[PDB]
Amino acid sequence: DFDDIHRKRMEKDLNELQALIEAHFENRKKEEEELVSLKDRIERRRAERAEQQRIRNEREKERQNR
Amino acid sequence: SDKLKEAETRAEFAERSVTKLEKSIDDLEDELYAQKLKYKAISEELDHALNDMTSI
Amino acid sequence: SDKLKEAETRAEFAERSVTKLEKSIDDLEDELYAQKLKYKAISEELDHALNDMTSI
Repeated sequence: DFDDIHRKRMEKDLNELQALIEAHFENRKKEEEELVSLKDRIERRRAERAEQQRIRNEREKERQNR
Repeated sequence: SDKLKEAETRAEFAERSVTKLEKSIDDLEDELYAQKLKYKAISEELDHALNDMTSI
Repeated sequence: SDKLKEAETRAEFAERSVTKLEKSIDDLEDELYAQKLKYKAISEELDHALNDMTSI
């Protein structure tokens, strides 16, 4: 007894810390930069949609104005 | 005459409504992106912290 | 008759546009709110971590 405390504690004392650091690094890398880039891309597409909407609205208002 | 008056009127309401909807959509999407970017900045704060924790 | 046909078609197209825009708005709203709750949770657990640090 009291000799399995080492073999159940020291293991996770380093392996768990290193593995969780690895998980945090990979998750941040996968998540943050890709999300910001994708949001910028969607913003550019949204601006293009806004331009198309403005053009169509203006041309239809020009024709229909009677 | 009644039919076409009705149709054009409700169509005009539809156009104004849909344009208001588009403004709403853009504002919501841009606010979502801003919040998500704040979250990812927080995630990279945590990731710098995790790189420190690489000390373990 | 010609004006009626064109007006009706324009109306129906705009109407379907309206419905689809509403659905898109709902879905983006659900996702944005889920992100908002995620952010509040992360901040709260961060503060709990800070208070845990205060303890020890």
